[PDB]
Amino acid sequence: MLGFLSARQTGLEDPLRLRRAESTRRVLGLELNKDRDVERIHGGGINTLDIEPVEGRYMLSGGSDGVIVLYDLENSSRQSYYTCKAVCSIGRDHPDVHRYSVETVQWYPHDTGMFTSSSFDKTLKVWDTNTLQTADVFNFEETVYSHHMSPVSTKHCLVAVGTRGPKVQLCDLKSGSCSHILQGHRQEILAVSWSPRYDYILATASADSRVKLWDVRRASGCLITLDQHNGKKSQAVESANTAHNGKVNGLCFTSDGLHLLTVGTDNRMRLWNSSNGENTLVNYGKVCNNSKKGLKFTVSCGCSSEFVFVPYGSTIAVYTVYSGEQITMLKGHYKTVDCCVFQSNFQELYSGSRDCNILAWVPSL
Amino acid sequence: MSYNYVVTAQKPTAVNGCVTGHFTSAEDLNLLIAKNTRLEIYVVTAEGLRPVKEVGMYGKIAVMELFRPKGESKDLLFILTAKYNACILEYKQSGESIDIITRAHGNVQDRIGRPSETGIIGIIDPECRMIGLRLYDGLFKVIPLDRDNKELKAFNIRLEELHVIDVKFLYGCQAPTICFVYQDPQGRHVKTYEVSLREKEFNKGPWKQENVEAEASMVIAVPEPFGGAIIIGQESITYHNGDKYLAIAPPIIKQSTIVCHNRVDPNGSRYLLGDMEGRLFMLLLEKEEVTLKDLRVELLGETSIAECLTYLDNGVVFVGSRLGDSQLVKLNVDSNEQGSYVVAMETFTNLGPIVDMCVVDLERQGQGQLVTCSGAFKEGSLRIIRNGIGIHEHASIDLPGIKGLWPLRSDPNRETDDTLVLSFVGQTRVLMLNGEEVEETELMGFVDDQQTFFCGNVAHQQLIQITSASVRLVSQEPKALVSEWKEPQAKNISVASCNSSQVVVAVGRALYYLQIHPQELRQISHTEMEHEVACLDITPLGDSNGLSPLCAIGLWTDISARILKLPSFELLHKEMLGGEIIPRSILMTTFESSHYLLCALGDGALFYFGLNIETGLLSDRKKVTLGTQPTVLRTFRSLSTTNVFACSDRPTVIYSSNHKLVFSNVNLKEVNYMCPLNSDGYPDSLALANNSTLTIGTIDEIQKLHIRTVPLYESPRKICYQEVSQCFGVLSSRIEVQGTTALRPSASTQALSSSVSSSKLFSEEVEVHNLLIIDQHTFEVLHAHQFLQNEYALSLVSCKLGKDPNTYFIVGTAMVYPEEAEPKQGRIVVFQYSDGKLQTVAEKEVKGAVYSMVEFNGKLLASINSTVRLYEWTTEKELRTECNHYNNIMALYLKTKGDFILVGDLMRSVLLLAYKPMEGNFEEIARDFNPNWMSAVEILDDDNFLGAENAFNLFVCQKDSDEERQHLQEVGLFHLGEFVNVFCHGSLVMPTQGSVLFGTVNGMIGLVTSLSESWYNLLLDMQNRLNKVIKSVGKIEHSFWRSFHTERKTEPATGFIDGDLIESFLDISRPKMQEVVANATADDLIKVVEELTRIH
Amino acid sequence: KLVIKNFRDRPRLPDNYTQDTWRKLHEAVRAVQSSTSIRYNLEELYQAVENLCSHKVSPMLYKQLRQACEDHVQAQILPFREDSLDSVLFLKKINTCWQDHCRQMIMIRSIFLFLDRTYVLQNSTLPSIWDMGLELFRTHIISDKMVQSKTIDGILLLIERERSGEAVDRSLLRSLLGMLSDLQVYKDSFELKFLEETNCLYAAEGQRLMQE
Repeated sequence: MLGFLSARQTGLEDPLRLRRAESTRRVLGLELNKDRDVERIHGGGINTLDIEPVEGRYMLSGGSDGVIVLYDLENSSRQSYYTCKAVCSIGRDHPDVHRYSVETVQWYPHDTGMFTSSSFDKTLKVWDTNTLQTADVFNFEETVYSHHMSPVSTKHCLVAVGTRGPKVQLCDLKSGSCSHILQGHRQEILAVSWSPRYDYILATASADSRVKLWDVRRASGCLITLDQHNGKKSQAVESANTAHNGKVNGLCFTSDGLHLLTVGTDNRMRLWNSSNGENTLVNYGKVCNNSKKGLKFTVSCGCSSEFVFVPYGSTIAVYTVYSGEQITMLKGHYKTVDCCVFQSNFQELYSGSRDCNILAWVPSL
Repeated sequence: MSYNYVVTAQKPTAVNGCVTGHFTSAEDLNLLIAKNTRLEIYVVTAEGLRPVKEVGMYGKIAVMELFRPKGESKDLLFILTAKYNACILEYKQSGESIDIITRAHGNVQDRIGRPSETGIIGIIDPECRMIGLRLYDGLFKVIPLDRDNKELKAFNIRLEELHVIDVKFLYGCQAPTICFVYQDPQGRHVKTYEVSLREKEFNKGPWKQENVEAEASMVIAVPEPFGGAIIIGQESITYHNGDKYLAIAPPIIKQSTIVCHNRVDPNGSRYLLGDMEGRLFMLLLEKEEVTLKDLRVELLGETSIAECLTYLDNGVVFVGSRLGDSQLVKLNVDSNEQGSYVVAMETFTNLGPIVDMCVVDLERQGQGQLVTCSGAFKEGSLRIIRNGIGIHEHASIDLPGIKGLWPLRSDPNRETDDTLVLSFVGQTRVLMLNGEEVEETELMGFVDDQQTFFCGNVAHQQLIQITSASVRLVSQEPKALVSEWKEPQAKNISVASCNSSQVVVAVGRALYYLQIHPQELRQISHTEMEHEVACLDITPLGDSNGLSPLCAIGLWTDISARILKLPSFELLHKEMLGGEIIPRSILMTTFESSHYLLCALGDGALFYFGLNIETGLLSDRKKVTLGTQPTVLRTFRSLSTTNVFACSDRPTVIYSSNHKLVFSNVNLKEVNYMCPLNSDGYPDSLALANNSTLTIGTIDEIQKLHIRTVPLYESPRKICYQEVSQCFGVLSSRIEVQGTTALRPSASTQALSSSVSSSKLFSEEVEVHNLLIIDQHTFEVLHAHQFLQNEYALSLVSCKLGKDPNTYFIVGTAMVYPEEAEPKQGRIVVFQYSDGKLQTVAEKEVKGAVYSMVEFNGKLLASINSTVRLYEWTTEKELRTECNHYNNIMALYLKTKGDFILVGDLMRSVLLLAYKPMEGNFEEIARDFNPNWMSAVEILDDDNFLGAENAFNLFVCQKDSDEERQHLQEVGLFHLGEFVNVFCHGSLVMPTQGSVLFGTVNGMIGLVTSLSESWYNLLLDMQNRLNKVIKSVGKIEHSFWRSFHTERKTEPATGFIDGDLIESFLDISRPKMQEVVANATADDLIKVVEELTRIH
Repeated sequence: KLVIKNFRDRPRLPDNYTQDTWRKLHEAVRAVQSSTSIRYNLEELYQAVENLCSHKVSPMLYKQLRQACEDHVQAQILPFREDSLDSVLFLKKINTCWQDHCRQMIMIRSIFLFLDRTYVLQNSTLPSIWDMGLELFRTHIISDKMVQSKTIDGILLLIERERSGEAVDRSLLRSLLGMLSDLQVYKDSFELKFLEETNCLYAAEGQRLMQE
């Protein structure tokens, strides 16, 4: 690596080159760390994690027992080994704790002061990071598998909420109105996601093997309805254009926002184009999943070749997004993995499982 | 909140882009050069270049291309700042005034997107309908131009190819056609599309994609007669047009990849190509009536390492170089007997990538003198930067024993000085200036056989001579005596100071004030001063017709400067200088209508008091030390202003810039005497004299950095000054190809003595590192010590460790092999230099690469890959570990102050590691938990740790004030705009506490200093007002330009003052100064900014 | 660097200038040492030193200066070699013999300022005309064992008087302890004895006063 240092020193290669090459090297050498720990606080499994977007310091986690821990990943100690102490926690003793499993906790974008969560108690609560008090609560008529806030929108603050009804809900964290709904799906909505690039493009995955991108400004259906064979087996859109063969329960736009990775219960990933819904035929091999709710997964940022970290049974699988190769298989858990989140700042990966653990993977050397 | 001041001593000199075209006007031929932020416009006259403007863009100029829309009389200019500010500059000259008016400006940054691997590529349609930018991978940002965009409302066109190597617009297509080379897992594939504005989306290309070489890395859109695009590569140059395909694999270009191209002919019959090695090819296209017959590549010769070259005319090719000197070469039609058609005409000095530099007080003065290791593989060299005012020596003469110089208008009719009067011990010689020819004459009336204290033209067409015996008045025609005032009691004259109409001579204790009258020396008055007179002057001041009413004197016993009114010799004022050293030369002079009495003590110390001409009241007693030997203050005129030249062992010029005197070194070993010699053959010269020679040469204008150059022809990496041995230690790193042989004679191969490191610890092209020992007078490599095979010397520090007195060169190396990614085996060699020999005193094999090292209170503090272990120098003379520290990602940079250690991690960005001596173990006082990729880090004060990250930014960590005290706080943030390679405490000048020079990769040498909070608030208000007043080149808001920017973070600049913006306050006319100071008076703030300008 | 040579070089600068000129200063140095008013005048002497520095005779001129001071300081030891004096009066004798050497050796510096700073300053081996004076005084007067003995025993004996409540010449002590410090023999010769004697007295006083 001294070659990269000298090249950067004499201005040959842009500093970008060393930065990205070193980030890729670190992610390729990713391994579990016994030189770091995250305190065990959840009675049941961990369903979700979301490192804060700005400064990458705090870290929420939605336990399956309704407790929302709020970790602190900065090594405030002096020793090489440390444990990420849990700063706060919405314990069961809290008056407004979630009665059932918390399956999505997300920071309010552009404002770390607040964060949101939602649970099978058919509620979505807007939590205040400082005083830990519900700022706003929206009660739905049915459960809430997954919700997501636009990480790019400075204009609106709508919140797609995929209930187990066929209708996507849009909740407004400004003056409350959950009236706006997006009709067109046929079964439960297991995973939604806003477009990181465009303000108003929402991609919603369902359990009927359909992935649709909605222009929420448009109030006459969806822009696109993803189709496996790119229209080869052309059929009108009444029972066709199925992005999978079984339930599709996970979405993750690539970091640039140009491609919409989807993973479904048919045991395949597919890197769909995000502008016209044309499958790009990246193989990815066979990816194992059997979960019956929102499967979380994330994609690396600031690396030469974009990696995707998909929960694969009880192991994290690391694929290269644009080539489909399998980099490795991080292997440290005791039950199925429910959510892995990438710490972009230092190329660290935190993967909550169903065994109440949150294993923090870090690079070697 | 910390407070700091960042100013640019040396403007950047790396040329990252240069274009040619008619920018100033239709018939012109400009050569724009895009130095990092400077935009140096030029005009290609028949010889050389005629610079016409130099505007500092508020941006890193990443793309520069000239385009001529339909209806424009002269080419516009498009500039894309690396922060993605796009502006269509237009030149517009209005008489003297030159203004780069901005036709249209806008920001073309997408909020989210991977910055492209190859970097920003910005291209323009040859018919000038759109400007194609490829900023982020996957997207292809197109800017329309057919509509009149006053904001450059670009629109993204999606690209289905995610890794585009290079993209160019094709020539002669009815629709704007791009022709790019992208990489997909099957290889690389040229491809084409038809951009279409109305559709805002590509279409099918005019000629479908094709396969290209595995390393096809460039595109050349050939002009209309041929069409198509050439595609250069590692080993092939494939020409494509869709149906034609002419591909060749010349053997010469296999040696080194081609990186820069340019079109010689407007029909593209011939093309230039330069490669990394520095060669300069010439691609020739043969035409058939048209089509293309065959391609040929010819090696024109060699030039600097060409980053971007252009063809101007008549073979004048400007080889703009980032690494070496931006050359300017002539393409001879025939060989130069070396097979090289290229002969370097000119050269532009370029402080290339400053890998590292050291401030040294060389020549033992009080003047800092940088020594940078600029350059790269072939252009590696040492640059020695030093302030000063150079001397263009026109004529040097051998004349030992000179003891005084004066100019004489030996002919009353002539205006210029035609005669120079030397004066030697106990005699005098007259020198006649008849053109450049100079012969000694005899001036009748001047006694040759006595020393002279003064002789010059005076009133009434007469000379004068004041020997050690008698003041003499000579009729200028026919050059015979008319009056000889002598001491009444026949004693030798001890002092004398004359002017146009007054002569005062101090014989011992007693004065005698003569007034010159036509053919009559009338002794008006006299007096008996108390103590023996030392020095005196009666220089006229104000507007008196050569009648000075004051006569400053300095006395021997009671060391004191006085001012005696004339002709009564009334003691208007007395001033005790103090000390045990007598005054030696006392001068009365004017500086921008501010009077001064510069009195110089005999020890070299100099005083200057603010003199009140009417009342003679010395105020503002200031002292400046300029040398050691006794000084001699002689006035001289330069460009309609009068300066003062302080002849000593350190010849120093004194001139007043903005009512503040400036004391500037003169680049000369010694100057005993001087005289302003305005001769016919040497108009407006200085006849500088020294012990052995007499020199003539015009002196320069106000100060500026003077850059020597010591070529090494091999890339240096580090530098250290070992004072005791009087030599620099430089870590060159040359390239070898095969055994192994050198590709060119480098300094390491041309050393007086050498030695190969025979080490038993461990048992294409490679780098064979060395440790050169450079003599610090001749700059001749005394000893070149070669390191082991496959060993990289990363660190070098000169120190004495432990208790022994010897001073050691210590190099931390790191073995490198291609198979591994991070090094594993390194060693810390301890060299000693003595008697022209370099012995290995110790050796300490380690378990990783030794990145950076710093002597720590006599204990060596290495940094093995991810650990910072503090070695100890045992009395047995082998380094012995004391304590380690492992909590790092990779410790690359170390800096120390007292016992604190600042560790610049690769990405965790700081660690204020403190050494507890009572316990013997490191203790992390604090850390900053931001992911700031570092480049170099330095310590200012106890709680100010400057750092420079790799996104072209600066930040200042301040130790705050429980566990949160372990967080270092970032208080200062400032987007410098350069990649800082090195910091080093010091300055280049003999208000701002602290001074930290820092190099860059572009050659900029900034200078960071701390400020008091009061001046910080004042200057911040000034900066905001100036932003509101000054109009920038691209209408780029300064607050945006300096906003601390990274791909993941963007914050406004704070705790930093843009030094250049403040200094621009000097160069703005008075009405706009009054605007800037609408709410303190303008002169006060001019004074403040002058006090700031003094630092660099 | 267009060198030019189109000259006629007739003259010769010095007649017998160095030998005669030094004898001018030699009287001036002799006159200054004996406090006799200088018949010649300093500017002529200073400018005379200037010219002799042009002829590169600075080394020999530096040496011949040494013989002047060397041969005067030695002339001052002999009055102190007579032991018809008590301790207190002796200290004023030697102290004046030091104050005069400072007043004189400043004067010899002023005349020879050019030689001191042009030639001697660069020649780091040689000491300045000032430190030259201290070296002469130290080795040829103060390094005298009998003078050093009866001197340090002088200063010590006054401090013991001062400790016992007497009033002593503080100014005289300040000059001598200034004199020793400038000559650098303060630490080796006087500090050890003073600390040694002081240890004794307060040690004796301590045990003496405890029971009282």
